[PDB]
Order: sequence, then structure tokens, then C-alpha cells
Amino acid sequence: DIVMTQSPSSLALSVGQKVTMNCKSSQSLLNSDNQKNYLAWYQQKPGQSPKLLIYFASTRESGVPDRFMGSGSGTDFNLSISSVQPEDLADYFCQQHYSPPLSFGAGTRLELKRADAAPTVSIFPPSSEQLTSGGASVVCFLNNFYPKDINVKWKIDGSERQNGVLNSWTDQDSKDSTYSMSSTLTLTKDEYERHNSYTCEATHKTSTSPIVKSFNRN
Amino acid sequence: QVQLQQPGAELVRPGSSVKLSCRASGYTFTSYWVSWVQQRPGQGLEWIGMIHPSDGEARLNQKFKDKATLTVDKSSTTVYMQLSSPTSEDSAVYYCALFDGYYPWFASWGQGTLVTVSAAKTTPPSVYPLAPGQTNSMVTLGCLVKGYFPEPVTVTWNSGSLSSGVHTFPAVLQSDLYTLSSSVTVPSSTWPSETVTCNVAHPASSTKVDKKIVPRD
Amino acid sequence: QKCVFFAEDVGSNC
Repeated sequence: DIVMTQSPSSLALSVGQKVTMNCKSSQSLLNSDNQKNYLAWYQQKPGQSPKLLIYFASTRESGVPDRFMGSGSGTDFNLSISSVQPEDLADYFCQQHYSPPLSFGAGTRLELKRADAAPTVSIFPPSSEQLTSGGASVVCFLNNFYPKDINVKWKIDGSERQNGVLNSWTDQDSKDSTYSMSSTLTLTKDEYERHNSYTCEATHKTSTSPIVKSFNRN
Repeated sequence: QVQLQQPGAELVRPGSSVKLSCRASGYTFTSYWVSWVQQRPGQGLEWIGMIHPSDGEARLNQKFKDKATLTVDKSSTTVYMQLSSPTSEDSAVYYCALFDGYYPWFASWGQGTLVTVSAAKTTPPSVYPLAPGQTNSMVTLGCLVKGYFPEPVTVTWNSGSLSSGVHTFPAVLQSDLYTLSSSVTVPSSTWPSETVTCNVAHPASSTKVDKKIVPRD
Repeated sequence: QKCVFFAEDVGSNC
């Protein structure tokens, strides 16, 4: 099986800028007899099926704008866009069409650059309604931050807690180009009632210190 | 135009028969290879294998040798992939795709079928209001949507009339059921004087729940 | 036909 490596897996861009996305393969895709390289490129947008951009490393599929350009040879390939447009904000992955089984890269996601923004952190205790049913979910929203990289940690009465933490992230905002994250610590009511102090802790580039929201059960 | 028509979503019970359909039109069904392609949640694409509908010859990826069975119904020009012994590991989007004529890349794709493998019963959501226990110019309110099955749920605020300042997060798997949350950010001077209610529609359980967010006592 | 234009003829049906 031929292995396809696309690094890095995301790029932050201004519109109008040239971007170059890399694809390496574990075996040369060059055919010596015809001197052609057997790599395809695809564009995918969330909730949509992939779209053919390039085949034989550098041939644009008809209908594909000429700002899209494929290049390289052997094990090293690049997809460039000369002026990145808003509609070009998508996932792009390579596929060797050299030998079966066909194989794809993990893709490179193209994202919009914007000023660093600190997350807005809100922590919410369990509602009385959940409690009477033997469940205690503590919710933490970390909203409208940039860049996307964030680490959230929970503390119960001083101790880090990992079991029962479930996290969810939004794709970049089409309005303000920020990212948002939801972190939920789910305990039994029995464990929730035995502790006082609940803290949600954010590590983000925008701060030297944890961004922290906590409540006491009293 | 070439068309490859796949269903939006199939729910398949463990140790049961995932038979996925790909209806072809606008081209000679019997002339070209049809591939199946796997996309696990944000994990990149896996080629499962391909079948030639002229005679039903199947070349599989070695990875899917004991897992995938490919067949063809020439009279309904439809391609079937069947997954044996399916687990939650096989929950993914499954695309069918056509080679660009005789060339081993994909000009034409189906919309894909979201396959969920699970033994969960249809369960409506529990909706919990998230209200603030501190003063600022803005205030964030929420809804925790917990223990529903299957996907999807639809969340609006004030029946769609609040849309700015809304973050509805993708669902996570919790206890073989789905949990999800939604935050809304409004001016502090306006809450709770102007009411804020989250609406959660779960079509599969034929259920909708509304929770008005009231201040904590 | 069943032939596929892979770079090599091994397992191409060509």
C-alpha cells in the first residue's frame, strides 16, 4: 500500500495570498516510459462530496480555475493557488492513481487568518432538573477565540479531573472567523454533592495564565 | 450528467447486514468501475474497493477483504456494498464514485451515506437550561441536550428570531446516546426582561422541547 | 472495458 503524507494539516491565509500545499508519497509515482506522475488533487467542503481539481500531477480538470496549479515529481507534490478566494476555503487532499489499492492523504484545511482573540469563558452548574435524575453535567463554553488551538482542564476541589469530560469544537465562524468550544464534565449527583469547587481552565496563546471560571456549590 | 444517488443516512444494528445502495444514471452502467470510499469522522479517505457492473467482478482493498461484499443489480443500475460484522468502528460516511472513464481517479461522486452502527433505541432528548449564577455588558445563556438517539437534533433560539451570538456545537457520543449544547450571547440589560428560549427538535422521536432560561434562585 | 490506466499492468486487467 502506497502511503500519502500531507503536512501541515491546516494553513491560515489572507484572501489574495498564494498558498502551497504539500503531498509526499512512500513510493515514486513517476512512470519512466511516459514520464508522467500519477497523482490527483481534490477539494472538499464540509457536508459535501469531494471535487476533482488535478490529475497526472499537473492537469487541471476542465471548469477548474487556472489559479489552481499542480506541480512536482517522484515523491514530492504541491497544489498552489495564486490568489486564494473565499470559495477556496476548503479541505484539499491528494490521491496516488499509480497502483491499487488507491490511497489518499489526510488533507490540508485552508482557514482565514484574523487577529488573535481571547475566548469568552462561561461555566454553568447542573440544573436542578438534571440533579433530581441522578446526573450532574457542568458546562463550560469557550467562545469566539483565535487561533483554533486551545487546551481545557477541569478541577474539582484542587485536583485535575479527566473522566466524564466531553469536548466539541465549531468550524471557523463565517462572520468573525473565530473558533468556539464546549467542554462538559458529567458526574453522578452522588459525586457532584461530595465536592464544593468546580473550575474550567483554558490554555490559549492569548494568555500567559490559565483563563479560569469556577463556582462553589454553596 | 452522471448521477450517483445514495441515501443520506443508514442506522445498522451490530452483527447485522449493512447493505448500502448507489443508484447510477446518465451513463452506460456496465462500462465503468464503481468504487466505495470510507471517511471516518475527520479522518481522511480509505478506498474500500470497486466492482465492474458488466459481470460483477470485485477488486477489494486487502484491509476490507473479510468486511465488504460488493454486488450489482443491472436492471435497476444500482451498486450495493454490504459490511459484515459491523461495529461502531465502521460508523462513517460511505461514498460511491466513478473512475474518470478508464483512469483511476474520481470525477463523479455520490453525496455519501452517513452509516451509524449502534444498538441504541430512538430516545428523545433531555433539555437542561444553562443560566448564569456576575455582571458584564453581555451575558451568555445555554441549553444542554443530553441522551438523544439518533442524530440529528435542530436547535433554534426564540423560534429562529435569535441567530446572532449563537454557537450550536456538534454532538458527542455519551453512554451510547448523543449529547450537544448551544450557547447564546445577548446584552445583559435585555435579559431577563426580554425572554430567551431554546427550541430542540428531534424528528426521529417526533419530539420538540422548549426551555425558557430563567435566572438561578 | 475492465482495463484501468494504472502506471503498471500488474492487476490492471489490461
